[PDB]
Amino acid sequence: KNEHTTLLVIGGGPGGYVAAIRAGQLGIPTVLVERDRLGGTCLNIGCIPSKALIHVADAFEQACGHAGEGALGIRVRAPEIDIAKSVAWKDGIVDRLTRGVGALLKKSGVRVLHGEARVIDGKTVEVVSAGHAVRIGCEHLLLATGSEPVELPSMPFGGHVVSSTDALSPATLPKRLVVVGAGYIGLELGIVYRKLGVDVSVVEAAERVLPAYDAELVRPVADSLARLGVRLWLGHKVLGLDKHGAVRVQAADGAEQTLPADRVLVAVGRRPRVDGFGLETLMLDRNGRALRIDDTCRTSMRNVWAIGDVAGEPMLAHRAMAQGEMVAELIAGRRRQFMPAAIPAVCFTDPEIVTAGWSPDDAHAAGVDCLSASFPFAANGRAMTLQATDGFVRVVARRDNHLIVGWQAVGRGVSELAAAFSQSLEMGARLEDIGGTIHAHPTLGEALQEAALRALGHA
Amino acid sequence: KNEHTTLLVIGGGPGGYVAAIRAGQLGIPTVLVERDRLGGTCLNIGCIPSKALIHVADAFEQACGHAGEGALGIRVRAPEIDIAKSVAWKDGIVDRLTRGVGALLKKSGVRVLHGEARVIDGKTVEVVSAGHAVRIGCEHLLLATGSEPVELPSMPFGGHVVSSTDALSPATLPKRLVVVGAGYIGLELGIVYRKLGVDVSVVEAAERVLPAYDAELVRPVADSLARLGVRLWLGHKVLGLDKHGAVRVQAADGAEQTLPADRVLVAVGRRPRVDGFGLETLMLDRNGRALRIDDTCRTSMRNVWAIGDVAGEPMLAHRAMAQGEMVAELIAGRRRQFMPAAIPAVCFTDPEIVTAGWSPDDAHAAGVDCLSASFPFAANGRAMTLQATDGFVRVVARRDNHLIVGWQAVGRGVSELAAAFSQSLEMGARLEDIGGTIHAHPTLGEALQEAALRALGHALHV
Ligand SMILES: Cc1cc2nc3c(=O)[nH]c(=O)nc-3n(C[C@H](O)[C@H](O)[C@H](O)COP(=O)(O)OP(=O)(O)OC[C@H]3O[C@@H](n4cnc5c(N)ncnc54)[C@H](O)[C@@H]3O)c2cc1C
Ligand SMILES: Cc1cc2nc3c(=O)[nH]c(=O)nc-3n(C[C@H](O)[C@H](O)[C@H](O)COP(=O)(O)OP(=O)(O)OC[C@H]3O[C@@H](n4cnc5c(N)ncnc54)[C@H](O)[C@@H]3O)c2cc1C
Ligand SMILES: Cc1cc2nc3c(=O)[nH]c(=O)nc-3n(C[C@H](O)[C@H](O)[C@H](O)COP(=O)(O)OP(=O)(O)OC[C@H]3O[C@@H](n4cnc5c(N)ncnc54)[C@H](O)[C@@H]3O)c2cc1C
Ligand SMILES: NC(=O)c1ccc[n+]([C@@H]2O[C@H](COP(=O)([O-])OP(=O)(O)OC[C@H]3O[C@@H](n4cnc5c(N)ncnc54)[C@H](O)[C@@H]3O)[C@@H](O)[C@H]2O)c1
Ligand SMILES: Cc1cc2nc3c(=O)[nH]c(=O)nc-3n(C[C@H](O)[C@H](O)[C@H](O)COP(=O)(O)O)c2cc1C
Ligand SMILES: Nc1ncnc2c1ncn2[C@@H]1O[C@H](COP(=O)(O)OP(=O)(O)O)[C@@H](O)[C@H]1O
Ligand SMILES: [Cl-]
Repeated sequence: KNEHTTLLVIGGGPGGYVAAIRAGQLGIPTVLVERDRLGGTCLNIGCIPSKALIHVADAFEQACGHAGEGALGIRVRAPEIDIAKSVAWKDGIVDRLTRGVGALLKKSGVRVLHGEARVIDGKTVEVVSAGHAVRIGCEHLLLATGSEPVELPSMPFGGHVVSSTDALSPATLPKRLVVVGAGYIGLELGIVYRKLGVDVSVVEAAERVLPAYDAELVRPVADSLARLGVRLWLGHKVLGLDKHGAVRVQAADGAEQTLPADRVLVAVGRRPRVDGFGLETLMLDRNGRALRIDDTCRTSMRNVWAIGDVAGEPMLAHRAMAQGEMVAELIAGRRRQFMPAAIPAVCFTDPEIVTAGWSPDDAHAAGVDCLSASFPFAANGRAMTLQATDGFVRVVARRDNHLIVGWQAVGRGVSELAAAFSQSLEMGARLEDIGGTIHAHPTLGEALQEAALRALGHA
Repeated sequence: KNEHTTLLVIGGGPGGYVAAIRAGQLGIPTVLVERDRLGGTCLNIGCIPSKALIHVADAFEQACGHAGEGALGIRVRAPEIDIAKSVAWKDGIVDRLTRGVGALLKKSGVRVLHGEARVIDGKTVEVVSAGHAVRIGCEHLLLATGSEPVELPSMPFGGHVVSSTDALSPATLPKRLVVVGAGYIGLELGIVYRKLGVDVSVVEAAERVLPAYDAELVRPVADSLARLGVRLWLGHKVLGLDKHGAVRVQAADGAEQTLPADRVLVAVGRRPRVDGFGLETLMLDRNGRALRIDDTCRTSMRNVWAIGDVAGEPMLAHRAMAQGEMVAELIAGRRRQFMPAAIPAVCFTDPEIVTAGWSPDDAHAAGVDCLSASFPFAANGRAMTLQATDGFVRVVARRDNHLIVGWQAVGRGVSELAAAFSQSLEMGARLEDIGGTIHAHPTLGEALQEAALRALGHALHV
């Protein structure tokens, strides 16, 4: 059974399915191959499940009266959680979203193939299923195979040691949990478990949590971990398990300690999926363990494109989707299609961190003289009505023309400011534009206007 | 005891204090006068208290398992609430914020006098306190006296009949509450009480609730009112109270029932404060009950300005703040750089309603040919993870050039999208701009992008 198409997309994740949909809507014959389930990591074992379990944990924290309910005059009595049912609810959401994706692919004229794909050459792929074996030819090959968790060499995945995947579908809650990695995945999940009554410890090699973000921005997250009772082991590397199932931890000076645990989450990073499916035959230029690409997602081989996590950092769903749309547009012969100067991100810890564009340090590294100003939520009315006064909002702008080049915010319930950050950046707003924009009262968003004005005050 | 300044501000509400602060920062000698408490209505008996109580109610609803906690595998035991302590908590927030306004006024070089201010003439004022009085001359007079609740003459305030003020400082929760008027104030407070276990009935003269918003936008609020248990008496006028303390209501055809009540909230509107402080002398033109002003907040008298609620609709704090800031800047000599921007608004009912710019009806009334599209939260991944799938985001844009002229949204926890809506309108975004802007996943915000593409799809259709 020999087949042919114009665009062959390997991987049914955000990058892949969004790319295929747009392609189909543009009239490009397209075939999408997916070994597991449509939606990839993002829907099945990443974004949605984590955000779903974060909602359960926040809801359980509040029910327990651990989110300051007493101060409001609400005297509570201990609730109970059936984690299996929490996970089943989360799975229901994932079910509804996958079908929606599947139906959207159908409506766009894309033919989905359920199978494991092996690349034979730049314009030929073998798709293997339960007994099937078809060979598909193509004009364009779009690689969007994503990524997988990085396994610690001294402590592999199995038994008590798990990845984010199993952490998102627990059958039971453990008494003690040790998390390796104070990145956004390890902390988001670490906090989920802590709010659910689990004794949680985090092990990070860097001098502080969330090393990818600057110091000022992370401080309110550190404080929160302190109040929540999460034990932090900063400047410590994991050497492996001992006989009693405890995690051996080594400090900078050399002296070691062991943290007991009946469950260990390793969240040290993510590795691009480039091995095991004949990608060797193409011999594509590499950028670390990821496929090298130019700013239009083209690889070193003509008509072989790469998007999403398989094309490196930043490993975000919206970035993969935006990249996929750009590729579909190019194949359809459309010009003027560029990736934006700034990609927003939200880290769903408590408090949350939201960023778009440059931080003050990123602005100095790029050789641009910039001023910045922040406004604390401690002086924002809305924040006080929500009992969420920690954190702040920061604006970053060029000193010469006041063009905004970055936004950062840390606080509870600040995630939805992300849209204001990326849209203002996409429009090229200046401090004066924001300073002059009337913001609804009372809102957390008012802090954006105040930050801009404060930057114009000590300008 | 005669004293002098350049700018004399009557009222320490959002308009007055923001104006005095700005003016002070710009080096203008300023005197602000407040008869009661700094922060005005917004901080002491309006914006903040209502949002605070809405937080308490939401916390209680959630503690009781009335917001779908069972579906998340969480089994709860019923909580109890000490409402006096809820009010004390709220008054604490209010008090902290008022002292913040006080400290900022001092740090800005403003001289704050506590007392009743009376107009002698356009350039002179009298500030009276307990055994103290001063005549103060000014070059510019800023009137920012605010608003007051409208009292039904056929059911005056007293005893069981309360205004928003007492409803925001209850000593006890009533068994049955009747709310008159289904405006944003009446519904916000109606919902607070209902979530706290009170039987609530709302009486409204208009055909539906929140009559100032379009039907499609308020439909999810009416559905939520039904889910919550709030009884709605639509197309009904409140006549008065019978001997039993019940509310006598009259339908359109003439028929009439009585709603048993042990507490009645009258939220039929708000009125500008223009009487009892010497304004009559100044023959200032009037816009209905309010003071008439041009787009720069100038009254018909020279160097007499008016801002905020005393200057009519829309009665919102951020508008008052904007106007107060504009006035200070004009007196300082700085010309205006941005034209009066769109005035957003957030209705904190459950679900919430957020709006900025024009709705499809407003656009047609202004004579601008527009199209619009919506995207439901029922299809949004973030919304599903938050158990907030009712509602939608709608974008409104000009058919000729795709410039967005308005945004509306209805859903649980959509208030913070206000920044995005307000900032995009001020920048002049087109459907294309939003459509091609990356939005973080997973967020409610992604619906804005999806809505813009929906609309753009129609605009570019054969
Ligand atoms: C716990 C966790 C939380 C996260 N939270 C967020 C968040 O809040 N926001 C955010 O933006 N990002 C988040 N991410 C990252 C996000 O999931 C990824 O950036 C996104 O999934 C990348 O999409 P993709 O299409 O590039 O790859 P993937 O989503 O991994 O899709 C790749 C797909 O291709 C298939 N595939 C691979 N090789 C083959 C082959 N040879 N043949 C056939 N099929 C193949 C796989 O089965 C897979 O389904 C999170 C990740 C994790 C692990
Ligand atoms: C229940 C409720 C909820 C609300 N919620 C919101 C909301 O969520 N968002 C929003 O934007 N708006 C809201 N508002 C509206 C908001 O409170 C008003 O729009 C805002 O307070 C108007 O500000 P202002 O400065 O015009 O007048 P005010 O805030 O009323 O301040 C006027 C001040 O002037 C003083 N004063 C009057 N006469 C004299 C005199 N002769 N001498 C000295 N002092 C004097 C008064 O004591 C008062 O302090 C709400 C209102 C109510 C009633
Ligand atoms: C039936 C009726 C008669 C009126 N008569 C007079 C008058 O004689 N003199 C005068 O100066 N002004 C009168 N008004 C105007 C009133 O005092 C307010 O100024 C006006 O309702 C403000 O409405 P709004 O658009 O600002 O809505 P909001 O202030 O946002 O909300 C107030 C809501 O209360 C409702 N409402 C008002 N009165 C009643 C009532 N009796 N029963 C149930 N609901 C009610 C309104 O329909 C409105 O939806 C009347 C209004 C109504 C509806
Ligand atoms: N006693 C009741 O339970 C009752 C009776 C009628 C209507 N309603 C309510 O009013 C709404 C409209 O129903 P409809 O089309 O049959 O009536 P309608 O629109 O024809 O008018 C309402 C009439 O029913 C009477 N009434 C009695 N209880 C009422 C209540 N709780 N709310 C409003 N009106 C009430 C009024 O006197 C009025 O004449 C419904 O949503 C319903 O919940 C309730
Ligand atoms: C300032 C003002 C506001 C009023 N607001 C209302 C109102 O909201 N609803 C209403 O039914 N009647 C309102 N009325 C009038 C009442 O219908 C009143 O019962 C009727 O006009 C009789 O007035 P009288 O007692 O002066 O004769 C208002 C009157 C005034 C002066
Ligand atoms: N390939 C790898 N092998 C072993 N350890 C790794 C690897 N990649 C990263 N780490 C470890 O992970 C820790 C950093 O984790 P984290 O800050 O969570 O990163 P990320 O945010 O990328 O997940 C460090 O201790 C680092 O040494
Ligand atoms: Cl696009």
